[PDB]
Amino acid sequence: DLGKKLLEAARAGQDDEVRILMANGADVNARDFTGWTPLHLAAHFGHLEIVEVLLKNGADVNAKDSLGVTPLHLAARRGHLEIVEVLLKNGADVNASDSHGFTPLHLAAKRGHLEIVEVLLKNGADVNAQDKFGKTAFDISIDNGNEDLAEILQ
Amino acid sequence: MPNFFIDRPIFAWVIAIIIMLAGGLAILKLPVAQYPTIAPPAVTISASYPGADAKTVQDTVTQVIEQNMNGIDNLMYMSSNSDSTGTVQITLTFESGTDADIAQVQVQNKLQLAMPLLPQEVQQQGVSVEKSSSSFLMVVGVINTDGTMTQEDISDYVAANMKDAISRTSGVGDVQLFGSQYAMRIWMNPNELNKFQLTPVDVITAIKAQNAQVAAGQLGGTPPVKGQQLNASIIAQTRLTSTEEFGKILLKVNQDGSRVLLRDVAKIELGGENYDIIAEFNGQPASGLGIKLATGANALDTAAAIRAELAKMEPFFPSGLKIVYPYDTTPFVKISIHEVVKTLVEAIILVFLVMYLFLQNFRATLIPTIAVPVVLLGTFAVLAAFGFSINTLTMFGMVLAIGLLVDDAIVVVENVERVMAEEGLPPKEATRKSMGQIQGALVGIAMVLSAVFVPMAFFGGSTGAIYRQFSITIVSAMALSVLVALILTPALCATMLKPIAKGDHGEGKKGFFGWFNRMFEKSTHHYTDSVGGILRSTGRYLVLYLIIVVGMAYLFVRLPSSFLPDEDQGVFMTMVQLPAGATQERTQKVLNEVTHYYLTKEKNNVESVFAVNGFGFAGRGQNTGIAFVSLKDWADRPGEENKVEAITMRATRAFSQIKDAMVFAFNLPAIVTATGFDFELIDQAGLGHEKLTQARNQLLAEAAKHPDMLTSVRPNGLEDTPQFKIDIDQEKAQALGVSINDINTTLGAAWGGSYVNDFIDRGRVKKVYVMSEAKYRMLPDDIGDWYVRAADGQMVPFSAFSSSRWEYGSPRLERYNGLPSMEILGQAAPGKSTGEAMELMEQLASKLPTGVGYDWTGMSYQENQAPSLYAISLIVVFLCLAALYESWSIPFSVMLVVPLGVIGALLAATFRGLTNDVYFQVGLLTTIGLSAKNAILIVEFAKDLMDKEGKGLIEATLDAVRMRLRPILMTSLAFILGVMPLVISTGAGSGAQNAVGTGVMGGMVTATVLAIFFVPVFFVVVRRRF
Amino acid sequence: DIAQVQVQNKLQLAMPLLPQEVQQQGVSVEKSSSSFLMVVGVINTDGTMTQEDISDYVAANMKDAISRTSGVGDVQLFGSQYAMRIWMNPNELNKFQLTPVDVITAIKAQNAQVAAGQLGGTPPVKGQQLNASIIAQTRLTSTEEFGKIL
Amino acid sequence: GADAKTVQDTVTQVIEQNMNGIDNLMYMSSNSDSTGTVQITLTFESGTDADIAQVQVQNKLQLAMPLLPQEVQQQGVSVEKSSSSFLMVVGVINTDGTMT
Amino acid sequence: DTAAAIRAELAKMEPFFPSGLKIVYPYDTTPFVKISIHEVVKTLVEAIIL
Amino acid sequence: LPTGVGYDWTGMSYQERLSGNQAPSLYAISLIVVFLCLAALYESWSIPFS
Repeated sequence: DLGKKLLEAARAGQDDEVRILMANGADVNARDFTGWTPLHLAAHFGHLEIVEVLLKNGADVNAKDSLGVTPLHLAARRGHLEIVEVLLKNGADVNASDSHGFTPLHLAAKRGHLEIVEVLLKNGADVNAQDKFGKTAFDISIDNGNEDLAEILQ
Repeated sequence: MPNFFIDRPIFAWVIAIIIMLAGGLAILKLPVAQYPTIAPPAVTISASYPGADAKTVQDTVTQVIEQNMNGIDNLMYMSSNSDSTGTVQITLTFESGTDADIAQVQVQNKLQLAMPLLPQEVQQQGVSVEKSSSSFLMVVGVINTDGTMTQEDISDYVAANMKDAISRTSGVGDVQLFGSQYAMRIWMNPNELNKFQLTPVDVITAIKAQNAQVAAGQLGGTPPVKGQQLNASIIAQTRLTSTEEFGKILLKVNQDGSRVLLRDVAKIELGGENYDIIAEFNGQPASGLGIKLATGANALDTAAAIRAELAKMEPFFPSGLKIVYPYDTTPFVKISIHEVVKTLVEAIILVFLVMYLFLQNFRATLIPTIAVPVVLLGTFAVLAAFGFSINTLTMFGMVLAIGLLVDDAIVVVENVERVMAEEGLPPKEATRKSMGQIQGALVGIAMVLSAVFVPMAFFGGSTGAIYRQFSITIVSAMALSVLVALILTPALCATMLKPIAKGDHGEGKKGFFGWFNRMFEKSTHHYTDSVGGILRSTGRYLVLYLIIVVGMAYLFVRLPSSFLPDEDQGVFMTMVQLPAGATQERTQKVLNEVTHYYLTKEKNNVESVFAVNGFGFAGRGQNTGIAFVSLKDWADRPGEENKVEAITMRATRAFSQIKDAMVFAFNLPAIVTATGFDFELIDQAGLGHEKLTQARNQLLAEAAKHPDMLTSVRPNGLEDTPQFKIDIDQEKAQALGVSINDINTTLGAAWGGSYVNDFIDRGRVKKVYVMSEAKYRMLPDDIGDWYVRAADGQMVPFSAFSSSRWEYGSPRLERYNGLPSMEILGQAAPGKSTGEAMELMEQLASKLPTGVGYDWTGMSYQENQAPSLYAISLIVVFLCLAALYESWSIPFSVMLVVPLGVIGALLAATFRGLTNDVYFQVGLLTTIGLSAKNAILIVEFAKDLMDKEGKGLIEATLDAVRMRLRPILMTSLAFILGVMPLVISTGAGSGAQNAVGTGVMGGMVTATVLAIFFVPVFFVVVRRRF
Repeated sequence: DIAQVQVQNKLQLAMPLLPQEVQQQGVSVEKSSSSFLMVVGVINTDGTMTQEDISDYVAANMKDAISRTSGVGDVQLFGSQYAMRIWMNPNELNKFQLTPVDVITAIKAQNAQVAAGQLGGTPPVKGQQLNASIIAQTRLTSTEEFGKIL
Repeated sequence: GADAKTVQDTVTQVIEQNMNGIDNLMYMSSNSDSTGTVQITLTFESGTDADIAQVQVQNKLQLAMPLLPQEVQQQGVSVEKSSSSFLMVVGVINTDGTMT
Repeated sequence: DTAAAIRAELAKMEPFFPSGLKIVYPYDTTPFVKISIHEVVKTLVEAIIL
Repeated sequence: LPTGVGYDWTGMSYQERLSGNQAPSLYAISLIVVFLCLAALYESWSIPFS
């Protein structure tokens, strides 16, 4: 399957191969036992050019994991702000919750990423929302010990 | 001195007998193996961590051990990897000449002192430290054709009934078991455990208490009260022995009277220590024994010893339990040794024929028949003294020496005959005169041949180990040949040779011999007429010479190089690589599909297929596998269409259709090592694993932009795969009265498996493993089935105090010299040298992200001396001829014969399409050595005639060249014929025979046809200039 | 070489009798000289690194490779490698009714590297379609991680 | 605190199965007391360097260490060059009867 | 020989030192051994010349 | 003794069995050496045989 060679290229960061596979119509919705799509991989491992090329090609922006996770979740947890914005412009559910109740904000506030937390907030992300534990963006920031993130989310 | 043993024939016989005896004794108490030890000493520290990922193993075991490998002597480099099968393996390689015993004990000791720093379960399991540079003599497969016992059943039997017996057998040094003995297995059930408010913590606690060896005292023990009459020992509780006893282990006694047994919450049975690997032999469950040869032991006497012991323990095998021999190096040694004796025998018969064809008398043809065998037996003694052994290298080393041995014998005998025929001198005084003509020449030759062969035994590392065998072997035979040619042979001539009247060249005699003599005696005129005309036009031939030299250089650099010729070992391997996350079941289908291909589309050539599911030389896990294919005899696979390379390529091309995985066949190395490089990419800062992977990919992509320099540049490891991370919330846990220890044990034991303690099975100590039943530990949705008892006594699900997420991690983490790394393999593009492809890789690596270093390991290290050694060699040779002739100039007329022998070898090698390997190179040195010997004699005679009877330059050269025609012709005729069998040899170690054959025959023809014409020219032009 | 071997042979018999705190600190058996062959000084020309920073870099990036080269019997570090130092406070301990005992216990339970096995691991049930390692708790890597310990 | 049958199944046999293949082994004798102690003696051909023989044995011994019971490892196992007879016996007595 | 081995090993590390990090050689008993020997060799040649 | 029961010698006895089995050969190789040595010194087969 070309779909597999796509998952390898999307993860590896080979734009040239990825574009080529685009020419050849390799499945853009290909999956692996984890449910991760080429867009999942690219968002997680942070390559933008791929993300855009993938989105231009009909990829599900709100593709979910077997555990409910999405590309925004992946990009927010990891550090890529540029990826976050591109994803949001294409219709990524800002309030997408995990099987465990985690949203893109939680993963962001959990790891800090103040610059990414602001972007998610100005897009209608709940303050309110609770993860399985019942922690909220503020609960996660205070416990973590981030005073700067406490002001933003307050 | 010849004149000493000419008057004392009996003394010479004593020496001959002593040499024979000493040799005979040596050829009986001398080790026998396929190859000597060539690889540098290497020690491997192996450790296991049941249920541990690649990351955990490295950060708790690999790193702790690596930091303690200091203070050890003669380390070249350290290497290690950490798999997701819970295994770690640290290999330390040492300088050549390092006592492997001392090296291992130093590694072992440092490891001991680091043992207290390792995880508990890693200590329980134990840490191994073994010499890894060793090679298997054979592997003994043990299958069950009855289908009445699993591979665990076979394994346990082999370990408790065979492993020990084989180990004690004479000759075997080490024995590896391809499996594991039984082990008590407790397959827990989370649904049941929760029903009785129990956890894997309870199950473990109960087993450690109701299955242990409790120490008690004695009755009437010291100090006793006076009057005590008996003193008996007290026996307490002792470890359990049966499956039934374990199931009876008490866990909880309900408040209603009933009890809960271990049997009630888990299935109890005997299984294997692990289930990672599953082995099959032609589709049948199998196990085996990897057997190694003890040092100094005889491989043949050992292979026969193990087959006797196996047959001696045969009547005790269970039903349908048969043993097979998938791998065995014994046949190679038998064939090798047999073909050496054969060659040596038919070499004496040929020398006998050519000796009788030219000399035409039995008494003379008898002399070489004695001199040659004496020297052979003698060199075996010389080898023994140095500590060498009979092996493939030293064996061929002699079949190349017979040419120099037969020569020295033919030269002494023929010269005596030629003298008596040119003057009415009786044998005794003819031998004195004859020897007086070649005494100095023979000694000088011994020096020259030493100067040619001895420097070759100075190459460093592995490559030096190989040359050292040939060199020392050939030099010994050479020096022992001259010695016999100055003692035994001269005595045998002045005693066994009959008088021959002056002018009697058998020119008039009956029949063939009479015709042959007139024919040859007239051809010696046609020959001296040609040389006479040649010496009238030397300029024309100086030009032809340069053409030969130029052609030599061209044909030399255009010849591909390989270290040792590839062979058909009757076996080959096929790798199997499934995608990431691929299950053991899937891998099995592909292996069945591979085995089904061999036992069908190759039934004529394939004997068996040993499918090992879960193993790989560059990575392990459920998604990997190997198939060891064993072929039928070489007498059942005729033609190149049925050899390994033909079958391999045809197999690889057939497995390409499989869209499920990457499957390809490939012949194994000649010696267990290849070509290409061993590049090591090193994280020299704190970059991490992901940053290192990027630097690798970046370099791999760059090397892809040089298909004219770099080919097949690939990573020698595994690729990152999705992992299932669990996040235990510390807060909610403490908020429910649940201990983190309880959590990480019920999880670690149920899903990972925990080794609890030991029990005795039929008088043998074995392990006890606790672990969840398969159906309760397969998917992420099963984690919720597991409950943990809190302080309040309530059972709390895992889905209450944890979360999860998919992640990426390495299944196999590598390290080099204490730092993170990734191995990179490659080779030089066709036509380019490794020294060029290496230089390029260094350049590409110099442009990598800051904090990324590199280094060379293995072959690529111990990587440079050839010209330096043959510059010293070239000099010593010169100085020798200089002293032999008392001249600074004359030596040149001898050293010019070198290219004449080389060109022919290059023609043959290139024509047949062979490589410039070690067999070829050694074949050259012997050709060069022999052709040089001819020149030395022709020059010695010519120079002598000028100094003695004051003959002219041309007059002397023509007379000298005439006298040397027959000797040179004879030894060359008997040589070529005796090598023919090697050149045409097919199958069975031919790859080696063909190398030593084509290289020699081609070079031997050109080195005599051209030398008899060119050396008279060299002498003249040199004598004219200087 | 053998003198060192024999010495360690008897040392291993004494090891189990030594206190755990001594064992886990590592016992060593050198066979070097008493005097120094040389001293490799390491300095920082800019102001980036302190005496502590330099010592730790040497110990973590230079010491091993040197103490591992043939000919070197012993390597003494004129400094010290870093370690996660937990400087506890008596007043704040008593205040929360805790002790150094409780602190050491929490560090072991929360700074741990556990083995959690795999999904679809061997022996698998018939029909398994996936196989991936399971990851549990991992060692802490930063001071900040150590501070969040409950 | 272990009988002879157990101390042979968990110690002696474990160590023996590995002591095969060493250079210059003539024979190997061993015994297992009820006091829980074992002894394995390996004799080598006359001329063998005893120092190398000790090392080689210790190398093979390390393989079996792990398989030994905890109580045994904690105990320590010693591999030394040995001899059978006594050179001499130094005796000590008290003459003023002040020492028992 | 060991001094040479140590220097060779140090040389493989320098290209990766953080900025400002420099190696200095405060104390070494090796140079004297080498220099002392070469001085005796110097007196040898001068001897045969004289 | 019953089948399955073998025997062997150790220590002092082992060395004794060995010393006895090597004896015959030792005498043989010694006579050969003396004969040859005599033959060489006096250049004869007849007088070394006497």
